[PDB]
Amino acid sequence: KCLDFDDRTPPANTQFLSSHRGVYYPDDIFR
Amino acid sequence: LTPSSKRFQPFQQFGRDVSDFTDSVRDPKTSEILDISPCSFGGVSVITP
Repeated sequence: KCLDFDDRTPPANTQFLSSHRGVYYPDDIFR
Repeated sequence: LTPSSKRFQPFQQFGRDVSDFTDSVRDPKTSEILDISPCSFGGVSVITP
């Protein structure tokens, strides 16, 4: 079990620009 | 203690002022958002001839 995958292309680790992404509400405080 | 007007986010419990004062609260036991304001405080001044 936990079968493996064969003949896998490398991920090649491309990059794309994040833009205005990755924003969270740090605290549970209403403002 | 007064009822709060504006709609809080479900996770957001305490409302904050520009100067970081807390002007609203969420009840931990019951559930309701309450507006918070200071009690009155002035300076007495005696007018006298």
